[PDB]
Amino acid sequence: KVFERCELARTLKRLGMDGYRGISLANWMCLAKWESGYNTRATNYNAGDRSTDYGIFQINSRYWCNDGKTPGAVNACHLSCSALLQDNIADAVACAKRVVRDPQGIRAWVAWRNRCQNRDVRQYVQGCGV
Ligand SMILES: [Cl-]
Ligand SMILES: [Cl-]
Ligand SMILES: [Cl-]
Repeated sequence: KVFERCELARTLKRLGMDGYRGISLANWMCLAKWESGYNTRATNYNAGDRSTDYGIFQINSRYWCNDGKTPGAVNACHLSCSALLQDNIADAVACAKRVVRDPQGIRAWVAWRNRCQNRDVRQYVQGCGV
């Protein structure tokens, strides 16, 4: 599914993302916007390294989920990458929380550094009741 902005914001808040390991909801919104356009079914193959990015946060198969087809990969979220292509984003959120338990935190996603870091991101949550 493709979430509407405010629907997603409330969805993430219910799932405990607001301020998780220091990360405001608006930072998670900005991440989702630029990774996927709020689209849970998005996949992107990285021909360079044979990995794939899955779902609303575009979580990578090399480290985070298992797709069977990525050489040398591990699965720190202990999920099938399929779980990151559900309309229900609970598993994706659990996996995003796992990512940011690692030292880089949200810096793990380059798109965040590019499109969100050091920016005014207040617009993402404006009006949403969150
Ligand atoms: Cl911030
Ligand atoms: Cl699974
Ligand atoms: Cl679903």
